[PDB]
Amino acid sequence: ATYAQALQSVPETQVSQLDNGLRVASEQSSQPTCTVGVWIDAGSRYENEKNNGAGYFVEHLAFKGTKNRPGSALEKEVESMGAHLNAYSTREHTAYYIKALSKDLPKAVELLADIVQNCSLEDSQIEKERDVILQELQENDSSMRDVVFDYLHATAFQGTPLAQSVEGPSENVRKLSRADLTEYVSQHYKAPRMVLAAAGGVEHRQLLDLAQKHFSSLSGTVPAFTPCRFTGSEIRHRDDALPLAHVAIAVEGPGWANPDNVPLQVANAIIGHYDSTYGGGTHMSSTLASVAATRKLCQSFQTFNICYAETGLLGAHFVCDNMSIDDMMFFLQGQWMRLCTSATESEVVRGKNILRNALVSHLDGTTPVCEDIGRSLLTYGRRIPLAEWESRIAEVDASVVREVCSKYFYDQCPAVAGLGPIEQLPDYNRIRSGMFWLRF
Amino acid sequence: IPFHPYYTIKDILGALFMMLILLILVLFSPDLLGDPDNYTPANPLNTPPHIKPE
Repeated sequence: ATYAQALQSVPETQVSQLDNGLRVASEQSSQPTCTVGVWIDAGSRYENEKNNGAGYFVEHLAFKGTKNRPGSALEKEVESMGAHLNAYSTREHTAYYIKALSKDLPKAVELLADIVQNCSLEDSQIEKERDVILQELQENDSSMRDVVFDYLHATAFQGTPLAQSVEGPSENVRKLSRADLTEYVSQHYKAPRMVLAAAGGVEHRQLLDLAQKHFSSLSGTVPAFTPCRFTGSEIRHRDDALPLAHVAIAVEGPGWANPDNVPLQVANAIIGHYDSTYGGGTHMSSTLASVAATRKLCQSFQTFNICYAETGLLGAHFVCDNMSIDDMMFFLQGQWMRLCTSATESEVVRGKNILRNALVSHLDGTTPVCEDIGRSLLTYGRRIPLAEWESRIAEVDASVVREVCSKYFYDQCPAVAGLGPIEQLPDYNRIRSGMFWLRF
Repeated sequence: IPFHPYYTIKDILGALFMMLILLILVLFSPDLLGDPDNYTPANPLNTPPHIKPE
């Protein structure tokens, strides 16, 4: 095996389609366990101002009870056979996946139908979950990372559904009724926008039979979203009582398909990530990370590439003390402009290797593989095989990075969200002026 | 607010306005704020009709 035969030997994910539009997809393997899940194309991006937060509410109510399985009965099946049921709802996706033994695949799929098709949405359950969601919102206020990322989305996609948080405003939480949830599950859990994805030791024929036997009686065969408008701005939630100051600066990134995703990730891999409790520190080849470790500017930073269907945020988020925001912002902008102006071959090779490690290591275990299947089928319309990813990364070079970063970073108005003791944070004019070089 | 991105350009505008006034003065009416008797060689034996300072 020379890593080429290795990639070629990865089992192929068969994809089918029911009459309802259910894209049944599976990736057989040898493990005795499996992860079977349903990926919905619902999320806050598809929610108006009044309906905002209904997706999170429905996700919460999903596992409580079903019409066929009243209340804890649904729970009882999950634990009694050792399965781990879980759900996650981001801004443009929802998913319910049940990790279970390959033997129990016939049962799990049935449950996966019951959770998605025949929910309960009981009124007393709605009241209890309303209280729980309120306390969970007060929890989410605690950590600065999620708060800062929601601020970034609000100030970058202001005036668009993308600005809406996943959980929604607390006002909507109290004022969401059972009718709204029923309408949401009726008009957003439709059959065409569904991916039943399974990994592990499941054969595609059995998955197709189970889907055709349990998911057949679903929707037949509309809120198809609108292109959101990036609006470079800044939000400063100056709160000096917080210990550290979380900043996130992002530019309008690429879409989901948008082949420029492959170079940009490589470019981001050049900047990398770092925090206090790392290893080499002052020797890590990422110049920004080496500077941070040498001068102890920050307790953390990372480069994110949040990309949605038609747009996306590409940038960096760092956590540092109250009197190092300016220096680290300068060094971050310097790394960005260096990549746009002069990328150099060696850094590009390091980025290519790092991205190869990302894609390969991320796709291990049944849960990440099934998640990749669902997300790829929903976004790319296919499952990009690892060989295709390898070829696309191989095509990347110094010139490609220098051009792609230039198209997205150089002289672009960024969106900034800072929270905490952010007095040091440079004024938006200084940040914007950092995007361009008078030497270049 | 930081001085450079804002007050440098504000001061540039102020300097432009002051240059406008000064250049108007010099180019169009130079001997407006002066006194014509200053264009006479100093003669200690005779004084001008009025002795006013600037």
